[PDB]
Amino acid sequence: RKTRHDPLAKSKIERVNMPPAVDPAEFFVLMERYQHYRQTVRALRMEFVSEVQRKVHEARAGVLAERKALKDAAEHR
Amino acid sequence: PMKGRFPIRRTLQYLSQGNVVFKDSVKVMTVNYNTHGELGEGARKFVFFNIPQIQYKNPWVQIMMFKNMTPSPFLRFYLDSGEQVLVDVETKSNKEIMEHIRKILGKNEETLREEEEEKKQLSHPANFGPRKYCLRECICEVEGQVPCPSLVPLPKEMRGKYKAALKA
Amino acid sequence: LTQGLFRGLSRQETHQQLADKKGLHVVEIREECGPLPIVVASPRGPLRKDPEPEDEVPDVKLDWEDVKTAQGMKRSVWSNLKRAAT
Amino acid sequence: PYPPLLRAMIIAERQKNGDTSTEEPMLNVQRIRMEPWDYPAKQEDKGRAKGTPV
Amino acid sequence: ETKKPTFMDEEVQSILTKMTGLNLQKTFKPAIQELKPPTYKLMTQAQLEEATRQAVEAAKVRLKMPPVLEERVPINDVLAEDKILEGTETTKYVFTDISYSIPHRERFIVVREPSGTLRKASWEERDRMIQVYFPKEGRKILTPIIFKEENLRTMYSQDRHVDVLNLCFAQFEPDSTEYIKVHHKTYEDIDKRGKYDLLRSTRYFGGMVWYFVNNKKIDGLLIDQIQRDLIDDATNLVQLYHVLHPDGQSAQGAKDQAAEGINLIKVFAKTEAQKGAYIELTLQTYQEALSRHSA
Amino acid sequence: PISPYKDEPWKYLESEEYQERYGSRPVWADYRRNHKGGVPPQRTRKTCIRRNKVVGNPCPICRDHKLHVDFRNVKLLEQFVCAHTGIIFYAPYTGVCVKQHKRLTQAIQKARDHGLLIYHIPQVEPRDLDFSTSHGAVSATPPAPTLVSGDPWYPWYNWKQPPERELSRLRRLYQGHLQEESGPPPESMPKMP
Amino acid sequence: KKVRPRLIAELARRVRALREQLNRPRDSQLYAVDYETLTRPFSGRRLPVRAWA
Amino acid sequence: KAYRGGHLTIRLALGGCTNRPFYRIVAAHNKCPRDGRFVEQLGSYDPLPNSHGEKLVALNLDRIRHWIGCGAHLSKPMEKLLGLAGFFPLHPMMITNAERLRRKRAREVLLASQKTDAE
RNA sequence: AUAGGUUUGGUCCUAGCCUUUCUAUUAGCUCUUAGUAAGAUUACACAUGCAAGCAUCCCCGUUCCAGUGAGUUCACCCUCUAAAUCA
Ligand code: FES
Ligand SMILES: [K+]
Ligand SMILES: [K+]
Ligand SMILES: [K+]
Ligand SMILES: [K+]
Ligand SMILES: [Mg+2]
Ligand SMILES: [Zn+2]
Repeated sequence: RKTRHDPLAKSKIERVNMPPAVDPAEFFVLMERYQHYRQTVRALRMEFVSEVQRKVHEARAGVLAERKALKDAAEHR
Repeated sequence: PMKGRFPIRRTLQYLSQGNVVFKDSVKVMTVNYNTHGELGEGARKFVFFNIPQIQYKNPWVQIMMFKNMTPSPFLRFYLDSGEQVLVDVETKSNKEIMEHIRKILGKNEETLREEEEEKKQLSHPANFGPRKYCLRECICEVEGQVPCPSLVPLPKEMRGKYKAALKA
Repeated sequence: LTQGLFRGLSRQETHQQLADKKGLHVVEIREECGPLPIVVASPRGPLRKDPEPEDEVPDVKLDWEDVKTAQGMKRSVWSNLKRAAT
Repeated sequence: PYPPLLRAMIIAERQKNGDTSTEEPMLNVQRIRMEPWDYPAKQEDKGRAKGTPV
Repeated sequence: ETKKPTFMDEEVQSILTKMTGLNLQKTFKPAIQELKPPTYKLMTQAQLEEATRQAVEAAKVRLKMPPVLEERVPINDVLAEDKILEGTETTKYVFTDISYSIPHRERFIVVREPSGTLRKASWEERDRMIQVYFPKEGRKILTPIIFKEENLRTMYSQDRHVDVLNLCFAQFEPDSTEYIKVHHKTYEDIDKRGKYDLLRSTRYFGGMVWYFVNNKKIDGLLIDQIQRDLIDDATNLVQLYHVLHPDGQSAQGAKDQAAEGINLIKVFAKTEAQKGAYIELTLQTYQEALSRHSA
Repeated sequence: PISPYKDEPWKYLESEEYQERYGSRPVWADYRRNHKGGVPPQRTRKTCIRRNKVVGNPCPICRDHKLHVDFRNVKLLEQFVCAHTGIIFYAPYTGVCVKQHKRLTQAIQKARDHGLLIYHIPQVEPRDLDFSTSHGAVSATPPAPTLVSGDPWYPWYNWKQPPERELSRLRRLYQGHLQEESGPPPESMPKMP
Repeated sequence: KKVRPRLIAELARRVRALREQLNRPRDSQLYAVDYETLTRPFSGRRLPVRAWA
Repeated sequence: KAYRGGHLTIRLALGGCTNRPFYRIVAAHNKCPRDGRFVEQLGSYDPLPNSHGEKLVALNLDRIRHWIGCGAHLSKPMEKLLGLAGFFPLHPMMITNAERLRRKRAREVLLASQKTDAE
């Protein structure tokens, strides 16, 4: 793919993209679907983040992890 | 034949038979042994036979050996906390020394089993990829799935050369 | 080669000769038969009651070529080539 | 409501662990707030066009 | 109240274990596989008896009987019906959760049909998918043709019943219809042609006995045991029959007559056993021969 | 030539002619490849018969036209399998051309699949530690309220005709670049009669 | 392991950063638009068709 | 190397041979080549119907969740696969495309009806 | 390597060279179809065309992908802590 330095093509100098036609009925319905869709997915993401954060803490400072550490220290002594 | 006395010591099979995998605390192991005297025979055999096995299982632990510095042989372990574990080995056999250090500073058999199970999970049977990493390279190997075109030519209708010709 | 081959094969000790010399059972372990302890020879005379001393480390001379092969260190383009039935 | 597969897995996990509840798992969307796409964004973190003049 | 023993009850396990027997030569028959040079050890008689004992321990692990399970009930559960997707896709999608550390019977495998119904995968699809992604040694995705009737009769003609059972155990799950069908077709052929010795000292004998007792056709096996001088096993077979059919003529007969040892066979032979006449003749012959050796 | 045994290939191996030619030795016992050097080429010739013409030194299978490689000719197939280990001999072992070795390998597997050729079937362990069918994955999941009531899982799957005011906003914003408005879609997929 | 110091790479980097602060394009230059063609002269890029009106 | 910015994404890496597509679901850096270095393989997607008439999709759901919880984005084709599985809600564009197809097919039936009725 | 040929009038020992095996380019002669894979000798010089846009203006992107093997112990581990993603 081109780099910022490569010169622009002559053929494309006058290319003016014509935007798509909008259907009033389909546009509004689709816009709400996206809003509802992305609210649901953002809630799901917030639950998967908390799970990941809980597992890390549980391994670092969880009851079972801290119990094993003390057991190992005792057995050493 | 292989050079040296007891050439078995210089074989990967023998070097992997060591049962002493030190805990992560152990950093330095010093072996002070005497070259002569019957009371130090075990230490001499432990240096002759077992240090290669210990080092093979604990590559990052520094093992340093000192000859005829003290009247009696002893081991000293320097732990990461700064604690020093002195193990007197005089009159003990090389097997007894090997078992003693396993008990006091060696990982138990349970701890080692767990580590091996963690390694198992790294390779997933379902993952498709090169043979070095994965069992199968492509789904086409699975029987029932569409076979690789290299081995079985695909139907003409499923080939893009003719999906365009039929259309135009 | 010929004189050497006949010298070695003539001097090979049979399982029975071993049992008689050692006064112990010779037990063959086969991988295809699992743990089954099949006995190939027994001492015709009296059977010793003391177990042969098990030396922790065998003081045996190893051939480098064997050990090197066992460790997958021997690459030969001529080894294990397909050949006609002999 | 949780999407079909997720709900089935959560419910199955309850029964596997021994939890018997007739309530259906429900995501909480009260924390999530869907702003309009035309809501003014932060102008302090926005970049600027570079100096190359034509 | 009074529960009839299950196949895995310690009592049943002990009876069926003893009935099977332990021939070390058959259990550890030399396998036709890639071979390696055998190793040799110089062993005393004490050491030889210890190794033979260890072989008996290993053989008893190899003979552990598979648990007999009841036919699994077809899965027909619909998770959702998205009718909007009807007609959009022409082929169904099978989604397999391949999370490593999940028991295979606790994995969610769902199918999106072209109609839009998200349904749980059938037992057959579940087994096929687990093979696709967690391939097990000896199992095939497409059912091997050996299990067709014409091909199973050939295996039976060659007295390769244990082979048929080892093939079935690898291909099909213990509660599947195909597993259940094949095992029961094999057991019938063993009964019809009196080939009970084929399955002795194998892990499949108990299952065959369990089949015979619960369908009331222990006559052929009893005859064989007597003809082979295995009365202890024959008496235990009749005893077990009574425990699994307590409200039966033979069980009541033994109760009424307090029959023990050989008597149990006679009581069962007349009342319930279909081949009462043949059993008595076979048992008669044995008892006469035994009386001679005693002299 | 036309061998009379194609229909019943096993008969040739029990005929007198076979016993006179081969006896009790395998059909390939006497074949010797002609090649330069002491180490033979690691592949055998591709085919001994090209365009219905046989080459100079035909392989054990191709030199006798009455030997038919068929999954039913179990005695012929057995000669090409190791009796002690059960592995199919590679072609350089017996000297069969690649074409006939491929046919032999396929016929041996077909005989093994049909039960005509005995092979070591190992005893395998069970797939699962627990054989319980109580988990939700295999059991019945309690039906969701929408599934019981007949509603879509989420309310926004169904088409809801937008309010007229909102359609005016879109008609103002996209003046001159507007499509024909779309009524609610059919409730189910139509089909060509 | 001793990396050979690259001193021109640091000189130019500083010089560039400075010139970007002294010869910075002003808001007048960046956001000017030619209403006849509806293109920004500084960048020479046409504005979106939907933004022309 | 060290890509300037970027993010992890769960996307479909195309494998197979000519006319035999096969996709591997992988969590890879946004900027990496489609078929290049990836952080973890999270499943596979065979788009060709097999002998049983199935399109097989494997989803390591335990690990897909872990990576979504670490900030991994999703490609549109991947989001649509999770929608069909029931892990996520149906992507709006499958619903809209399904409705567009319904309208198209309804308009075609009317033309076909005229063919047989008028003529 | 399962080894083989070759020193001499001949033998044994040592020893080099070479043969037989499997690949990759190139040359000669030669060639029917189908599927699939792979595909300048040179970091030598390059005509022509194309390869980065999107978008209600700002931003973002063009720092990626694709290419090459000139240089060459910056690639791996630990510590440490930027940018970046989790709206
Ligand atoms: S390698 Fe699988 S399609 Fe070719
Ligand atoms: K030589
Ligand atoms: K050529
Ligand atoms: K933009
Ligand atoms: K280079
Ligand atoms: Mg930061
Ligand atoms: Zn041939």
